[PDB]
Amino acid sequence: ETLVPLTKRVNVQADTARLDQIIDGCWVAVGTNKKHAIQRDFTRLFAGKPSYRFELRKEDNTLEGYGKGETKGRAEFSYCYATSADFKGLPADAYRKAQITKTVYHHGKGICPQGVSRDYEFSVYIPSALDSNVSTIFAQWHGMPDRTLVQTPEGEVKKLTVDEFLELDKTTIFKKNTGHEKVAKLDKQGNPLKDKKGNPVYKAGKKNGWLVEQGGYPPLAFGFSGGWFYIKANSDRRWLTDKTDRCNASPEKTPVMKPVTSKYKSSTIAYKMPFADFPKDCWVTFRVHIDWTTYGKEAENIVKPGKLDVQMEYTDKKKTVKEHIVNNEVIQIGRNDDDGYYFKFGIYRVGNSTVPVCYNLAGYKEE
Amino acid sequence: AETLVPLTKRVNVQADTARLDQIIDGCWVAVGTNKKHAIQRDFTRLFAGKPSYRFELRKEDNTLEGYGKGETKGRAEFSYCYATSADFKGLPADAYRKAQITKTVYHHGKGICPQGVSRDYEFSVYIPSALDSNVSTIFAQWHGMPDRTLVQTPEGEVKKLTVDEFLELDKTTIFKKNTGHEKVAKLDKQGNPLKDKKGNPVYKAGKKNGWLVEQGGYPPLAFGFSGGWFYIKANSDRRWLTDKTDRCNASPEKTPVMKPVTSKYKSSTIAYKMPFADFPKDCWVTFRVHIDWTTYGKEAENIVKPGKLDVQMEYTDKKKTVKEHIVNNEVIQIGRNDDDGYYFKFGIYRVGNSTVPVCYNLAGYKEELE
Ligand SMILES: [Ca+2]
Ligand SMILES: [Ca+2]
Repeated sequence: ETLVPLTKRVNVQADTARLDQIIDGCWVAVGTNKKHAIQRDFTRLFAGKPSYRFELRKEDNTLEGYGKGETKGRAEFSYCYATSADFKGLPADAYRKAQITKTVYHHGKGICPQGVSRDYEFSVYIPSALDSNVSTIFAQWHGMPDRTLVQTPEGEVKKLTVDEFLELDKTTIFKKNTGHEKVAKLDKQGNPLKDKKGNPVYKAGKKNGWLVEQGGYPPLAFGFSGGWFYIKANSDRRWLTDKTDRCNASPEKTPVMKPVTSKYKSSTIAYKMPFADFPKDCWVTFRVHIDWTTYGKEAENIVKPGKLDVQMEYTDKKKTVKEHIVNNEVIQIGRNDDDGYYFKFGIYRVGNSTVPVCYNLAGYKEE
Repeated sequence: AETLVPLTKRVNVQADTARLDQIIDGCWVAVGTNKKHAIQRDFTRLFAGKPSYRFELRKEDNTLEGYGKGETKGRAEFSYCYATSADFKGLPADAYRKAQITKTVYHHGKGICPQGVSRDYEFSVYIPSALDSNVSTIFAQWHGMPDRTLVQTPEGEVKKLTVDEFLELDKTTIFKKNTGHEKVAKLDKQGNPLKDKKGNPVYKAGKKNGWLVEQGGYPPLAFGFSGGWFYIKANSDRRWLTDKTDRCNASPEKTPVMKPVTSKYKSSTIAYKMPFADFPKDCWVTFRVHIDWTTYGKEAENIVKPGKLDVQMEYTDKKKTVKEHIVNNEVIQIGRNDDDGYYFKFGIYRVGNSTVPVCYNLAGYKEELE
């Protein structure tokens, strides 16, 4: 068993991870559960231990993108998840409410709070086989939207109690951030569907004007796009993220350290290099220090800017290379939410791409 | 040769920066009635080689309204939490103004212990033999920090608004404490509009309009005297919007120690008590307090983790130093379900609709941010 499929998947926002779903005592897996998607790899060791091999084939996009008719793919590890143990000592009804609000992971480990600096390390192994036109994020620092923060059809942004949000959810169903009239699904004969428990299968009817906070660009992403390796930092100071504000820097086009800005957002390419110059068939180790932008919540102001530092190290052609590729740069990075940020690595295939992706990741540490 | 030096400068900590000339010993501002006798630097009652602070509320010195109908209360206190001009240096131009309207100025200042963060405190009190046994006063308290854009509509919806949305509301609603009223302009006795120093209308509360905003509530921790008892009292409120009508408050007199009086959302615990007559008089009593705050789930309104209270008491009587572990590391509910945390005050807060005179000294404050 040179490669061992790891097919267990956790909906980290809406479910606790079972102990049997946890990988190496510190990870859970998200995205498509194909056997090939994620495998423990004993043929590509790092620091004397198995690495994780991630693979998305052409047909492996399972998710919908923002664009019309666009798709995306995901096979990732999350360092943030909650377990049964995390709910001990909370009210009995806490887990159920957490499922509905999608706040389960709020109760788990691996969250860097708002405003708290943290250092991170991880290593990546890019096969020579990897296509230069891949469109994939291989490591990202993800935010945690405020789950009872809503916008009414009339345009008022407000945060509700959990109980009030549960009331709203009786007649509104949210698809991502977008509210729709809640209805029950019919079969192809026009007869109501019942689920495994005998309940109606709820479905999104017409859009009803409601919004809830959901999604948004990741504060920090390492990836490849358009024949470029890139590191991109995003900031969003708006209390309720506006998903229609598509402030996103292009690795291809946007010059290094020249932020693309809207009223509320900023998107900075902190570093880039041609794909051809990225070392292949060797472990590349990144050491990342992050000082998050701080925000004023309902005031929507940036209190203090952030900072990013990145060192890159690898051994290639009988030479060890160490490059200070992000040299302690003042940068806007984070999201205006209550909760902070969590680390993921693997494959997140974006930009409406089905170009195959396969590489390995290992050696993660945060402190 | 100084004896007593009046400190009459007062700061509206929630709605104003403290001027440099209002700051006492580089670390305090004063709140409450500004009578000369209310607060004085006292060179006749030294503590650790330094002047203490003498606080005094006479019978006529209640200047505040209590919750109860026709009830009054009094205040002369120091706050360790306040904002200064320096705190707003380099901020957006309109930041201070919005902070004044929302009553969030002190959010930008020093002396805040964040939600969930443990902290140690120390202070000393000197109770004269003259102090009447039926005083009703809090001499040290740990105060919370309400969410200032958290409102309730006339229809009963609890919601937190953006600052901009709250500013819009504030155009036509004026809040008196937590209670919203139609905003109107005040007239003189002839029925002619008053103009302020800059020629603007003087705003006034008209009829109640159904709106509420978060304000007030019991202090998370209070040291005081009531009904002939010295007491330490811990309060917890897990409701997202504090309900002021929920009068969950323990009395030292009859409530047994460490047995909370509870509502659905609140708890009030007498952590310790002793008869007034047994409290040492005419000497400095030093308290060392360690606090672990209860943590709360914000809009979920649950208690995440309980808190803890430890209190040591030390003084010298006629013959020996006495040290008593009066609150021995007690698991306890203590805090408030708000975004912001807690700040220290000491002095006189005369509660329970009392006008019994109060005079004592306080000194020797330290918080070790640990
Ligand atoms: Ca947000
Ligand atoms: Ca509150």
